[PDB]
Amino acid sequence: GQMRLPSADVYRFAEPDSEENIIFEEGIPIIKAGTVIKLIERLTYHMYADPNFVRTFLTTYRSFCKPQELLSLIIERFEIPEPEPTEADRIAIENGDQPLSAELKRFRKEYIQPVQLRVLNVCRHWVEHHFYDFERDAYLLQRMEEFIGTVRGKAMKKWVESITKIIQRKKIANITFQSSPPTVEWHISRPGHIETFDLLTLHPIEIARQLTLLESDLYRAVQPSELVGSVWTKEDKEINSPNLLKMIRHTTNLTLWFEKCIVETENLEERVAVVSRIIEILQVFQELNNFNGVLEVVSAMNSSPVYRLDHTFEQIPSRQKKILEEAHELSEDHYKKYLAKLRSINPPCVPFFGIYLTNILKTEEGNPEVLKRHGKELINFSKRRKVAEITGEIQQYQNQPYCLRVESDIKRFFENLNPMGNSMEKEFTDYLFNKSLEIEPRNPKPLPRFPKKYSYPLKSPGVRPSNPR
Amino acid sequence: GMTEYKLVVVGAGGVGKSALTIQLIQNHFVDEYDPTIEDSYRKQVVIDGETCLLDILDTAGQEEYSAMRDQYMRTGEGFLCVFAINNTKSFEDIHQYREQIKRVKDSDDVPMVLVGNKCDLAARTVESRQAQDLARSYGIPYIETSAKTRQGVEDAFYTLVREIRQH
Amino acid sequence: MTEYKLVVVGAGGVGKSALTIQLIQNHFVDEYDPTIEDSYRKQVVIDGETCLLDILDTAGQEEASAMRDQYMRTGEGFLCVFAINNTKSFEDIHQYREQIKRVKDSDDVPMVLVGNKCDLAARTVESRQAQDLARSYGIPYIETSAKTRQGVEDAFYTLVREIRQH
Ligand SMILES: Cc1cc(Cn2c(N3CCNCC3)nc3c(C4=CCNCC4)cc(Cl)cc32)cc(C)c1F
Ligand SMILES: Nc1nc2c(ncn2[C@@H]2O[C@H](COP(=O)(O)OP(=O)(O)NP(=O)(O)O)[C@@H](O)[C@H]2O)c(=O)[nH]1
Ligand SMILES: [Cl-]
Ligand SMILES: [Cl-]
Ligand SMILES: [Cl-]
Ligand SMILES: [Mg+2]
Repeated sequence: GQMRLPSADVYRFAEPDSEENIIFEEGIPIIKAGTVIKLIERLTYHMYADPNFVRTFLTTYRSFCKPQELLSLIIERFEIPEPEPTEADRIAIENGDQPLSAELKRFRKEYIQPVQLRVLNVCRHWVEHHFYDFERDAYLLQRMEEFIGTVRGKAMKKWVESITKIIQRKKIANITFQSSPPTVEWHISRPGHIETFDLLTLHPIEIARQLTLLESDLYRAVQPSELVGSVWTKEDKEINSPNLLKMIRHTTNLTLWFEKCIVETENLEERVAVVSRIIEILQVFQELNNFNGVLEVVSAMNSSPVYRLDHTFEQIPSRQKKILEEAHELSEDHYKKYLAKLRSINPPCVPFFGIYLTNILKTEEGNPEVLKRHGKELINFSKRRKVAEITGEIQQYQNQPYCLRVESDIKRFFENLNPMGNSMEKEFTDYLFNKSLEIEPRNPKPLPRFPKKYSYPLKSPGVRPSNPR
Repeated sequence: GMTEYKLVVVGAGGVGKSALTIQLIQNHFVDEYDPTIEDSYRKQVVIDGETCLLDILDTAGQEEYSAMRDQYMRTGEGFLCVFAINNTKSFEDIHQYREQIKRVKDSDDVPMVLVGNKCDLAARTVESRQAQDLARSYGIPYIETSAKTRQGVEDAFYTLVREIRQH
Repeated sequence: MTEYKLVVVGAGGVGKSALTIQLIQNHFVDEYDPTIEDSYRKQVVIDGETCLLDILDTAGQEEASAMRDQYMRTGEGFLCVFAINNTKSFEDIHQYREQIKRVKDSDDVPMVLVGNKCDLAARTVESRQAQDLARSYGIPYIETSAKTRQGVEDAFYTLVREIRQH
């Protein structure tokens, strides 16, 4: 038979499952809804481990349970009472013999030790991957340190001593490759001559590589804490989502910089060379699976100031029109081809974050926090699982690093790029559109001519890499 | 066969804009949603006895990607310009949204509706008369909607489709 | 995209976690933090086919030895890891092999034998001894270093091929 359990009066996690406290989806069960007690029971279940559930729970629990209360509940879960001697044990003791204690030994081996270890696994994941709870609440950290540091008994000792050290490390807190990265490529601007760096003077290969390293780093820095609760849309977004916002603002600045480079090049022939260079950078972005970069370019070419430059469009080579068209087709039909491409490529890649943001926000807005069943309010856990599926996908693409060498000066150039200067957004984008109207006026106004502004060769070095010995 | 209308929702973030399309497209009668599901934004409807397909683009959550607005807006034939009735800033944003739509579409007469959205029980700060006056100054309809009861939701989208049909 | 459930098993301290984190993050973990149970995901193209690896990183410490059936039921293929400078970890391999076969009620479970820490000069398990055992199991033997990356992709992706061919 199954093991007997402590009385539900002395140990709350032994209450029987019922539809008043847990609901499963239609080979381990998947939870649709439950009380917090039942969620924590299944989070630390004696029959099986569920590391995905641990991640999902630790990512999303703050929408239904405070950190201080979670810690109290898992400490309660940990403190399991042992059963009393059975009749056979009693009779052995009465005869001066050692009892077999079979039921006690089984309960220790098959209930207490697995549940306790899985509680410790929750603690370990909490500290390793969700340490912000403890950064933001020093007293919570004190409680965790004290709980872990006072667990007695040899079965848990290795993990208790380990978790103590992990915590201490996290308080005061390297890549290997299968290959050498390719050689940094240079064009008109030479190493160390940052004053000459510009769209046409840096090598287009190296523009795309250095922007990809930058955008990859920005992508990799975004934590789930910046996403759950839709906090990047709320009034405190600068406090709660700074890495996400830095990432988006980089993308916005690069798109605006592309538009600015285009419309401030008043000479038609020179502007054609600018656009062609931008589409070459897009080509390298595609080769690098930098989908953020792809869309930065697409967004610039589809913007109101650029889209209307029909005279510039007429001179772009067919092969480059096709490249831009294929890139734009990734976004069509609600990103249908993008989603399929992302799921087919070999990472490293830089996903476009915007889709994740919309899906997280709509999942949180479109599903209720609780389900009402039999007069009880149950936590709607399926909603949290859906959010954690998205944050899990994000994290999966954050693991793989690019095998590309940083060029510190080119990196700094793109880090400090500021196309809008001191202008506000509306004034700056009106300026771009008025510049578009100036360089290619609306029909029937005649097309003016403009003098060249670049004194250096406009010919691209192309986007196929070179390799000296 | 049937006509498909490409509708785009625009408006300030952080104030419940997404409830409009969610409530429309939803299993109207079960409060649940998976936005990742292919065609969670497509809906076949009958408007004035004529069956059509609505394809709704709502990029709620991406508002900080401000240089992508043109890219997104260019896909649309008609626009819902949404503000929250308890957020005056979102109401004041409407003028620039409209100007940006006119620019992307290169037209002074783009089918659009103004939508005032009640996203919570916090105090209203934009009175219906203010929003009616704004809509009238633009020559477009005004619809108020509830983010909780689905009231006004069908009216907002159907009114927009009528604006497209009568353009 | 096919999904593959891989499980990494073996004695405590042989490098199951370091191998996994090297595969996932291209980073070598110097610390010895005993695992309870960790899981990772990795999208990767293998033999031209994109798949999604779910990797379960298990506990080697003997205090967890009663909790294995649950993960062996879910796993599709198993990396059986020992350390080439630890003879006892090699002797522990057959206990994992037999338990997996029992739980899955199968003589034909996808597996790879992995001899880890091959960056260390002071070997105590000879390649021939491990290779003999692998042949007796019908499975490949791959020596690895989570420190240098030697053999790491080969070990995991060979296991994927075994599952694919099963
Ligand atoms: C200076 C300039 C401007 C563009 C702008 N551009 C254009 N038009 C149409 C109007 N005539 C002007 C070029 N159409 C598109 C398209 C699509 C066309 C068809 N399939 C859907 C997407 C996509 C993008 Cl990202 C940019 C586009 C394009 C290039 C190459 C260019 F140099
Ligand atoms: N030199 C060298 N050291 C290694 C290698 N793999 C792991 N180590 C070291 O061996 C120790 C144990 O590694 P670890 O990955 O934690 O082993 P484990 O098998 O996961 N342990 P557990 O079963 O307790 O979870 C660590 O100090 C780690 O740095 C390797 O290939 N070479
Ligand atoms: Cl109707
Ligand atoms: Cl207000
Ligand atoms: Cl992962
Ligand atoms: Mg380990």
